[PDB]
Amino acid sequence: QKKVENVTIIRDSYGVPHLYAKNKKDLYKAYGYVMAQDRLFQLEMFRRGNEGTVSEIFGEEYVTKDEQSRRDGYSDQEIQTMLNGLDRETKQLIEQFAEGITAYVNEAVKAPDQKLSKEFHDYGFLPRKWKATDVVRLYMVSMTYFMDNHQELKNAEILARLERTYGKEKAVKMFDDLVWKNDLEAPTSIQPDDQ
Amino acid sequence: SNAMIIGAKKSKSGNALLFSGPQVGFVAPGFLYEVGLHSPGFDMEGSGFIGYPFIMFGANQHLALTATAGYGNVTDIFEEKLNPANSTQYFYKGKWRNMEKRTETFIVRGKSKKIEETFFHTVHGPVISLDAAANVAYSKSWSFRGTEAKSIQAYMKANWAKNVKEFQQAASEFTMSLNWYYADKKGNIAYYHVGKYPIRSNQIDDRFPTPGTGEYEWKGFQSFAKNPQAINPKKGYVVNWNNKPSKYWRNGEYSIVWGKDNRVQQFINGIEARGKVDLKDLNEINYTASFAQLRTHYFKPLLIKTLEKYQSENKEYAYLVEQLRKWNNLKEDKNHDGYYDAGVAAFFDEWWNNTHDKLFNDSLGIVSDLTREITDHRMGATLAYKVLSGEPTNYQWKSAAAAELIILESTDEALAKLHKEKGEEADKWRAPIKTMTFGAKSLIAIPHGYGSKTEIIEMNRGSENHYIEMTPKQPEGFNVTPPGQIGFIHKDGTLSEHYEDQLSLYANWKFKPFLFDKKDVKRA
Ligand SMILES: [Ca+2]
Ligand SMILES: [Ca+2]
Repeated sequence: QKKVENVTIIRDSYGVPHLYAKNKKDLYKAYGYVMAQDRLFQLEMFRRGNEGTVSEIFGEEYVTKDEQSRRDGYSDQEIQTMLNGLDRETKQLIEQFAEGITAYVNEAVKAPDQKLSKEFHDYGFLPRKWKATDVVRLYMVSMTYFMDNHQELKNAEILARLERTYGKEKAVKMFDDLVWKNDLEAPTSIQPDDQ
Repeated sequence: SNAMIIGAKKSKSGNALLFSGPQVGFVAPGFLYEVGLHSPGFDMEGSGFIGYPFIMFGANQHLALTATAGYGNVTDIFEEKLNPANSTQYFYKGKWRNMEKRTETFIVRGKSKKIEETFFHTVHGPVISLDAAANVAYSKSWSFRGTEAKSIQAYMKANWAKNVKEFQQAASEFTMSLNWYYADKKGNIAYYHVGKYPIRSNQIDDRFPTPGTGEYEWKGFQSFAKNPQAINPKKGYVVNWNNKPSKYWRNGEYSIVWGKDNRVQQFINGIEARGKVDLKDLNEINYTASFAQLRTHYFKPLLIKTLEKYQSENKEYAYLVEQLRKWNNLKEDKNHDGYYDAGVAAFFDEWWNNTHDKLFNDSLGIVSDLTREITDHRMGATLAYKVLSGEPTNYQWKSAAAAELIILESTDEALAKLHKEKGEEADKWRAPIKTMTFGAKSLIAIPHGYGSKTEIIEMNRGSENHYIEMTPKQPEGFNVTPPGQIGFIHKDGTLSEHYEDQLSLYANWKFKPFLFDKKDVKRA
């Protein structure tokens, strides 16, 4: 147990932090702080993934990846506009979370040999401070992966390649078996009467 | 990712149950971050993806929650008609429009080099691909474009929710495609396929790109009331392994994940084989799913049926039938000897690979760079099943006679290779286990740490698991969040004691207690 500012942090025998705060503003700052204590290099690299700046650290192997991330991503100002559309309190809590990450960054650069993890030392760079927009970047880098695909383009290519070899009527039938409109026998999580 | 929620009537204790199993790969530091959050009127324990200011897998004082990827149709590609005289102009609503152009600078570590690229947008979204030969550019529209922060807010509201009404309100605000699952201390369960789903033109085939000229635009987003959802479904539970929400829900170009042969069958089989269930039962179902050879459900009966027709003349076929019938359909290593326990599983794997090749190589071989990922998909092989079982298909791939010849030739070839390399007894065929490590690079495709070299058996399993019972007093249960809580490595190489101290739990199907009451937290 330790009181970081006015939040009590109990680390259990697996190292999991349990945070006891008097209000949400303090809670969410502590949440960002403990996550940075535990995972700062990972947080830094996930942010660089979304910003398209991985190649600054890992070189030309990541240039095309950085280009994709920038092509499909958002500017800081666009993200700030998103944050400004949230409920006041919610935006403020995301800001507190970023302030907690930044609090650990500030502590770590004062004692880098003890508090900056080995990857920063070995790759020869330092963590930067965080803003609320960077927290949104951490959400986008991972969640968007599960939503984003170009299968429509693959489907168009399948049909075109089948048509030019087999003709249109056969290609259409084959495609309908490959990518169906609706398989009425596919197992479902609910029944229509449950809706 | 998999999930289950069990209502009061299907649970042995009469308390609602929840099981989480998000599949986000295996890395060190881990993709998840576990935490306990406690402020006035808000008490919550569980994990979320790294960097998220909210819990996704866990429970607050009132409710437990989890999620699986929805696979719903939230991305459309628009085929822009380009001006033959100016490739930065596209035709939209009667007029040539200019693309928005953006120059971006990338600093690259060698000294450092600076390289510039230009990116374009249309009214539909970023330009992702060119077909210059066709005077086309392809742009990408996300239904959630610009609403990612509203999705964060919705998840935070789900954390703060106390009942179905408040959780459903949060669900209605989430804009990206997920399944959400809920269980509460009053015994309720609920399921929501969340996301903002566009109202599309009825003039287009939604498996292919949409013309971008303006006649086929989205017309807003459907009401959340039209998203698939259920509170306390009559069956008394919900299971999911990224499968279809409900019978008439469609997902356009990505229907390949929602076919008659679907991996969620492992969870359905397990729940339907039992009466009332407890968390131990849910763990047994997770174990089965994690080690199942998924093609067995529909394809092992087909194989046996064919071999049985010819077992009088072929003694090898009679032996295979006996071994296949006694096999429990798993690739498991219960005695921890480094070999899968059932030798016939090695035969079955090679039989399947041969059968899939023979079914499609002569027709789809030329497009297999695009179609193999469909016809041999990790969630199921529906088309192959329909062809081999003689069920209706649009194209006549193979007659029943031709399908049976494939099954037999694939058997003969697989058995001949095993006889040549291993011997005639199935115990000699047992394959060495496949292992996995928690490495340095996640699904975001960039390195985030140094990984771990500790090998464990590969499992088709969540990257964490929670098992939660919503008792009257509080959420109770158990969980595991490998590899460990803390990713820090000291400058000198010293590893945190919590870098990989949950790997043994994970590998050995053991768990740590779910902590909620502060008196328990203090002694944990
Ligand atoms: Ca689409
Ligand atoms: Ca074994």
